[PDB]
Amino acid sequence: QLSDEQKETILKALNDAIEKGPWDKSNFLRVIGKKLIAIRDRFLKRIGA
Amino acid sequence: VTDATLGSVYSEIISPVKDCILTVAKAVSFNPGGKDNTDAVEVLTELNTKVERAALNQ
Repeated sequence: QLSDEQKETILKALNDAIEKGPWDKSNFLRVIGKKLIAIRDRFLKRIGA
Repeated sequence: VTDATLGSVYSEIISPVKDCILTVAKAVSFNPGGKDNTDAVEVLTELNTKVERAALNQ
């Protein structure tokens, strides 16, 4: 369904957001950043299958 | 599980990111005039828009 071009563009978007977001600015924001990481990790598991 | 698909992207990325945006927006409505939550809304919005675009192939 997904092409290598799409997988490769969605992964960076996620990593970029995880990297640049204000996820260390507060306890609340850390939880949100963690969810983003779980979303990023969930996606990797799939394209890795 | 299986490889990623459009349905997969929507249900496991786009939809959960939307939940994060709504949660952050809710935080903004409580307190207060902070620059951090605002930035999170922008970053998350850009993320979904980028993924939403990719999922549309263009």
